[PDB]
Amino acid sequence: SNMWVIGKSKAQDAKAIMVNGPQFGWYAPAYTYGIGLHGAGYDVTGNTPFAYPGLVFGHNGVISWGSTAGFGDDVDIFAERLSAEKPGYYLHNGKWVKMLSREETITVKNGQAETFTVWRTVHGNILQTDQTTQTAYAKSRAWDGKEVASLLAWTHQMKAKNWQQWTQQAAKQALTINWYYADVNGNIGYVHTGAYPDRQSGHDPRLPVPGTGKWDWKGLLPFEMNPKVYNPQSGYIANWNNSPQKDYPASDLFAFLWGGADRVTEIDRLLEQKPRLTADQAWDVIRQTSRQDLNLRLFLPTLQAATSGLTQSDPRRQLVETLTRWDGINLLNDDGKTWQQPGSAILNVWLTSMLKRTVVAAVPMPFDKWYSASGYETTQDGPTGSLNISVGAKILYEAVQGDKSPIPQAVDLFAGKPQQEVVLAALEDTWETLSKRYGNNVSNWKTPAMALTFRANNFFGVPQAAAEETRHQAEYQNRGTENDMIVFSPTTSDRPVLAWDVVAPGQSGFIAPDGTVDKHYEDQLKMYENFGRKSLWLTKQDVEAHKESQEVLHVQR
Amino acid sequence: SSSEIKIVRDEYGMPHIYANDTWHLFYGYGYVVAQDRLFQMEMARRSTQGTVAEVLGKDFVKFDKDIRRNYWPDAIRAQIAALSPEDMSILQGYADGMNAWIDKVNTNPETLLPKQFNTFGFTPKRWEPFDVAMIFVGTMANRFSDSTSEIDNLALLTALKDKYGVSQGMAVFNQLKWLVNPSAPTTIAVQESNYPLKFNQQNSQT
Ligand SMILES: [Ca+2]
Repeated sequence: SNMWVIGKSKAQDAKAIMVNGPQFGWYAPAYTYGIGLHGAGYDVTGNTPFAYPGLVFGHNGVISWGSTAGFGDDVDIFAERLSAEKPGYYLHNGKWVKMLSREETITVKNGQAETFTVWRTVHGNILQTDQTTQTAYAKSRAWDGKEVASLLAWTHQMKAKNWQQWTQQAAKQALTINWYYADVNGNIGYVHTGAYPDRQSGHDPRLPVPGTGKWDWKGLLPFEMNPKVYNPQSGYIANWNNSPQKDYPASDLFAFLWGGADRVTEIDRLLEQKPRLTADQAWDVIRQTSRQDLNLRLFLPTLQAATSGLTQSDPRRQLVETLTRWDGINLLNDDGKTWQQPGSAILNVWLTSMLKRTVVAAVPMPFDKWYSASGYETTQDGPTGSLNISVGAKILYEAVQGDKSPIPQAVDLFAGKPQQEVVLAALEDTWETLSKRYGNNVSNWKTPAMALTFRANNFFGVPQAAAEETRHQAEYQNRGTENDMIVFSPTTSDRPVLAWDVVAPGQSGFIAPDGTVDKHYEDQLKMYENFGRKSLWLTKQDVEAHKESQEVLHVQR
Repeated sequence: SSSEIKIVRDEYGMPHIYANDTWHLFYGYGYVVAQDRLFQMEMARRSTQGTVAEVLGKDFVKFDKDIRRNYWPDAIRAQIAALSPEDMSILQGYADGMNAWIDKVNTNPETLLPKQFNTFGFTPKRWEPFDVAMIFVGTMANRFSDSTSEIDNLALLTALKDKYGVSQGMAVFNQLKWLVNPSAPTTIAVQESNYPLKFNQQNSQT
């Protein structure tokens, strides 16, 4: 998910501009739901995932808000000490405590029902147990017991009218989420929200801790520790799931890292390129970043260095010269299925070979498979989510940086060989693989483009539409599932706010029993493809002026 | 009027709700959600609570068990029982509004029941506050704020220790899964601030 917020000193023809692209995957019907609320203290417009009571994306005429997943480490695993005799108990602070337990029956259509038991300790639900070691693992969340309060914080914050009121609700949101703020006066802010544990000294948060008592968390850190900034010196706030702040530790996921190679740099370069940006240029960052290869920037200098002393007719060098002429933007050919330049295919093959010779080789099986993906891995339907720089590639980037990387290279990943030799060998592998399938004339290589599928199954793999309701888009775009823009104090209108969004395929997913599709089932689908957007209305006048229908209810509680 | 809820849809079909108190407001919201997205909402309700195999069969039994393993329903119900009457109104207004449209649907299915329901062979059931809360828990807290691989981490660490010996095994673990990396690009510039805490990275708990 990404987000850029542009304040007073960077905005052109407005005081503030917020552009948000939450990345949830692509679905039919649409992952988010558009809704305007007017009354009881509320006056809001926007769209939100699964029609939650609180709107994750929108504004209330004075302030606007948006989110990106935070990825802090707020979950730790407690290794609980069991006993072969006295089962259902666990040692905690010198006594044998009984576990909570509940029985569940799974009813099955056209099958027999299944029943099992769920166990819970003071630390959380038991994930797995090791009867050989008499150890059971409990997953402990810092937000446990605060699920409902987090939902309500996301609702109540829609009433805030400034930073002070908004942060009071951000302090109650307990999930690891980045929250963003903009207002009619051109102020902008950011908070990495959530509840984080106050761990005991010497607790390494990447690995399990004994659950017998001495490693128990001390409590939760205060809100004053949550990374946060208001009206930053830079003029803007940008995030693509990168690190909130210097020295802040990331999730403990082995596949997740915040290193020197990070895709947020792709947004930064574009916002730093121009002294000020208009709304139309802020919106245009969606289209550039959507199409940008993420590895080019990272490994082009290494490729250039290693092929610098090669002759004109060495094929390894001609592969690097093709890359050097490319800006990394992928565009479709006229056929709707191949890319105009072969760059991503070359990087993909090179990177898979480089990882197999370096990172993969230093790690024992079967953990070596965690570091082999190049990050281009997809299928015919296309990527299920965003494109990112793979873990293996982030670790390889540190390695090619030499003593300029802050990470001590305890093992030499190049195993005694000069880097340039390993780079050239991988480049030979790349030439062999690609020339075999396409031939030797690089200029007519037509390599396959990634496409995009709006799936009929939701993110859990469960149907939420029939299989024919699947929609296909020829061009894969590394962008939000929805995109929404809010512009405060436009010099070009009399309105204090202007906002736009796009919710594809459409706002309705209704299909009548006779198969008649709602009028708003798919009227946003081509707009999404073309990087278009529709206006969001807030004031009564604007709602009345654009009304297509009205329904009045009289109800009493 | 206090009993009135006005629903205006725009040219893209986006609903605006006009009401004078909380319960009426979110009743309106739930009612248009039931109009627009009933089947999606019912399948998300089954997904977040692990009741998919009841309408879809044996392929979803492991899925259902995994979902129920990953939360504790009584803890959610206790949080709902401690809300104040104004906060409770959000949740129950929303469920009541859904229910009002579901009642009309199950009464006039020939024209109002979403095709999907006939295709998959089952009909919509009524909602309670607990269901609304579980949509958010299931799709927001569980998808984006429940990540850990600490057990796998340990199995990697153990394997590195066997290959490179105890001290160096650890140093290779820190090369692959570092705790922090000072060169990472950050949303907040260093000039403004940095995180104050420092952590152990030697697995000192063993
Ligand atoms: Ca952890």
